[PDB]
Amino acid sequence: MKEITLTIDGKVCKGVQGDTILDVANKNDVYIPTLCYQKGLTPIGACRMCVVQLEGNPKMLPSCTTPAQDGMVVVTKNEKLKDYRRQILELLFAGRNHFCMYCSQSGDCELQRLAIEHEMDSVRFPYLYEDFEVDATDPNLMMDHNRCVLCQRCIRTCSEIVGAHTLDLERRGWQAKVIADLGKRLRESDTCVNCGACAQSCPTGTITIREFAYRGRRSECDAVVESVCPLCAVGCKIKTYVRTGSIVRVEGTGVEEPDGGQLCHMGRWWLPESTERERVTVPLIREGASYREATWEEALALASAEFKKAYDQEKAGAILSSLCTDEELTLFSALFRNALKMKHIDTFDGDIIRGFFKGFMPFREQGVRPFTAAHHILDSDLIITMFADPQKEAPVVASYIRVACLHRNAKLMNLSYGPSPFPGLVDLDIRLPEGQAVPKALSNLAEIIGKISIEESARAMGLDPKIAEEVALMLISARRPIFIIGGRATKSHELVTAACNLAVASKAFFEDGLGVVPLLVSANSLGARNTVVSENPWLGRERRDFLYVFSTAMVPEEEEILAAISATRFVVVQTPFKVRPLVNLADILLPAPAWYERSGHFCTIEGERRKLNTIVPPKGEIKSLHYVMDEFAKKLGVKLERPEVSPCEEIFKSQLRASEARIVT
Amino acid sequence: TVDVVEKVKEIVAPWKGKQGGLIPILQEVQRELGYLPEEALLTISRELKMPKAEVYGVATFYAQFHLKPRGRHVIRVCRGTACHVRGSLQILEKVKQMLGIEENETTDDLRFTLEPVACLGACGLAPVMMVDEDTHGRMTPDKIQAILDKYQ
Amino acid sequence: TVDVVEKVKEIVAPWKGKQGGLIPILQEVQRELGYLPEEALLTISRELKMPKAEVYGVATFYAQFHLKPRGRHVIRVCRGTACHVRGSLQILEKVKQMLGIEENETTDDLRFTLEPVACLGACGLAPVMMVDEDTHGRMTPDKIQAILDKYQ
Ligand code: SF4
Ligand code: SF4
Ligand code: SF4
Ligand code: SF4
Ligand code: FES
Ligand code: FES
Ligand code: FES
Repeated sequence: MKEITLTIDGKVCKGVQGDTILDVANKNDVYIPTLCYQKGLTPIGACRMCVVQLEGNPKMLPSCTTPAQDGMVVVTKNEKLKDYRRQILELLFAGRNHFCMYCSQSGDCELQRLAIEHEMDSVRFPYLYEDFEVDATDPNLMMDHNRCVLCQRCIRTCSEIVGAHTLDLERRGWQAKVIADLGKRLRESDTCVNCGACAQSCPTGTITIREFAYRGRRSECDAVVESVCPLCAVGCKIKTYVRTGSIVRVEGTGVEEPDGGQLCHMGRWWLPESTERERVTVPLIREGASYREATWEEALALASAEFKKAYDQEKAGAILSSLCTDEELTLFSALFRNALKMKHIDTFDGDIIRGFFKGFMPFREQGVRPFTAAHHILDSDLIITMFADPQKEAPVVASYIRVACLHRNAKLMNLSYGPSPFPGLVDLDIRLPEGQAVPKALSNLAEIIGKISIEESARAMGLDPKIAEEVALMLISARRPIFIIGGRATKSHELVTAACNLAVASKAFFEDGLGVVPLLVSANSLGARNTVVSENPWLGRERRDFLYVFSTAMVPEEEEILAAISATRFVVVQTPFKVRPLVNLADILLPAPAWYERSGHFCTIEGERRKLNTIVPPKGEIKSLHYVMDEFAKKLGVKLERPEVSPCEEIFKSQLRASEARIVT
Repeated sequence: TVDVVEKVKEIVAPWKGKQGGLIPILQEVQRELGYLPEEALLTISRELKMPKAEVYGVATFYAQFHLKPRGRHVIRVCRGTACHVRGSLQILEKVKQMLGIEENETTDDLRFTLEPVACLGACGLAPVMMVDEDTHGRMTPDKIQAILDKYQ
Repeated sequence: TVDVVEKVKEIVAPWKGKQGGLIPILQEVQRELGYLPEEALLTISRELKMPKAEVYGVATFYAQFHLKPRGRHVIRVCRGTACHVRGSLQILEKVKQMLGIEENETTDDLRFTLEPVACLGACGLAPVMMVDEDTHGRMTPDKIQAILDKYQ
């Protein structure tokens, strides 16, 4: 029987057969003191605090590791167990140097919660006052080793969840220390992706986020709002802690999902730091090198006068943000795409989105879903990063890649003209030279699928022939390979179709569709395409005397788009913050709801709609964003007609599986 | 510096694509080079595509690996049960205070090194104080000088 | 560090209040310590009440003083007129490129040291390559290995 029935502390409990005693414990209600069990990470049996006794059997066994067997009597609280747990906690306090007076985590420490619960009004064991090093070389994380219980929840979360296996144990016995690469400092480490998942796993204040120390405590939080990171497409699930109108700590829920809560640097370090930025909250005006405070009537008048003298002669554009919700983008489409009919509206990453959705479009004609979910690159056998740097595009995809190619025996092979994104993890490096390399790759894949030749495609690709045949061999020999399309693959939209067609060639089929997993820079990608993305690139290569650019100033902006904005002669930015790269190229600088004072829905390339929640409500009164769009519609000869949010119906649908043909270009 | 990059890159060749084999892959660079420099472990991690942290953890987890240059003559004293009940601790502490160096480290100029071992086998002739070449059966407190000057 | 402060302060005692005697006062600390550390010269300047600059000038002016620790086996090759006309320069440059160390310095771990000397006296058996113990009469280009491995 899978459903087994036990008795923990008298209370009857129900569990699956393979579940450990801790699983059937945390399933119903009952509390067992644990310090080294992180929901997710495989039960590590180090703290020995979860020890429970079975009736009749006079010995004690860990509840985290011992399985539940079909009916048995578990006792968790009595005198002997309390004594042994207090002794374990006191050993931890006596061995390492624990000073709670100045610890960032005094209120969250799980060694402190347990100590107070077991009434530890002493240490009993002699205090060994040995000198463990305080590694605070990293400007973002600090590792104060004299608080380290040695639970390996940081080695395990950097070995099995992040993959960039930076932390391991150093020596044996008492001298065992948690070290970075080759016993060096965290800053000196080449393999730390600066993720912070080591800080979310550490229960004992050793690893702490420095910038938000003493504020990002979970006990002193005013609210706890669950939402979705809006910085990248992976859309990690987050548990933002709010303390007096600012986010102080962003820990990622989803320890049961394949990602495992390892939010990236941009999410554990830019999301709380963005709640403490300059926040204009009053319409400015340039005046020459320094802004002056203007009223909304004055600023919108000076920004609409420049929008009427520049709309008669076409000379007008709009660069909205793809980190905006579908409500805001639908509003912007109501003004820009429909009311005044500008064909010069873009989305600050329009090149990437339009390349992706003009390379994938052949397969939409053929009737297949030419992308799968990133969590399927964890069970693959050969990963091919084509024109990708997943550490700067979607770091959870990079972490999946690393976990696969280290703890699950995969192989990496790159087809990029760049720095080999995983320098020391790829087995075969290709550096395809610039020019026109897409239809020759088409020929190569047409070979790889039809033959199961490369001589002409090699010199045609501008590549040496031996390595071009090794590519084909290692591509056919794989039993479930996956491809990682990059954003750089979208400057020429046919390269993306070459990538997808190579996926059809290499027998890479998954239940969702093809194994290409496009690295979208933005979360609202399909939402941006249906509402703002222009079918032709116009930025840079067209004058555009006026430019309304909406920039939720979160993600680093392509520097080519910023230059194009700087040569415009009137730029109306509606950025929420006063960050550097936007207050320089701006003449008006209106305010905005700043990603945490608005809610939205974010329909994505993979179909389903997410939900962004209002983390902290607005402080001032921008009073709308529709008011700005209306005052633009006013004295311009156009109306607005607020539409409904266009239902995102997943344009790419999988009506075919493991049955596609290649596309000629 | 270039002497330590291909010798380690060649001993790893018969282990590429084979599961396991970091304990032997190191026991060979130890026997060749005398120690495991940081360059050695770095190239092992590069070639096997094993994490550097794991390589350093295995290299520092086991006793018979030395990450620093070991001496040209080891001074293995036996701290086994038979020698200790006989009083080998006295011999150990006097070679300690005589070389003046810490418990398990090398001399300042790489001449000797103290390495307390397990039973070297002469649990009859106890205590044994091997000086990197041969057994030494009795080793009372006064017989330690007549050998430590000889082998240097 | 404390071993080098009274040995030098005692060899200076029979020279206090006597004019001269810095050339001998050093040839003694050289024979005892093997070299002249900065502490040695500092204490000589303190005891004799002679300027430190003068002590360092005399210590670096003459060839047979070594301010750095000399090796445990000197490799004195003869660059005398008789050996040089015979071709001792070839032997010198090959011991140079063989130990890989600069012309007049010690090995990285204090095992050997190359010290080109004047005539060691065997101007008949030329060239001579003394390896800190005994003469060596012929020393053709190939006989340099069979001795440099032996004395180490
Ligand atoms: S880690 Fe926890 S127990 Fe240790 S000093 Fe900090 S708050 Fe106290
Ligand atoms: S920051 Fe991320 S990669 Fe670096 S040690 Fe921590 S968990 Fe590992
Ligand atoms: S650093 Fe923290 S998480 Fe890592 S082993 Fe130590 S106590 Fe555990
Ligand atoms: S990977 Fe993307 S979604 Fe996840 S935390 Fe980082 S920025 Fe947010
Ligand atoms: S909590 Fe069960 S052993 Fe760590
Ligand atoms: S007891 Fe020391 S040799 Fe076995
Ligand atoms: S010539 Fe070299 S010994 Fe005199």
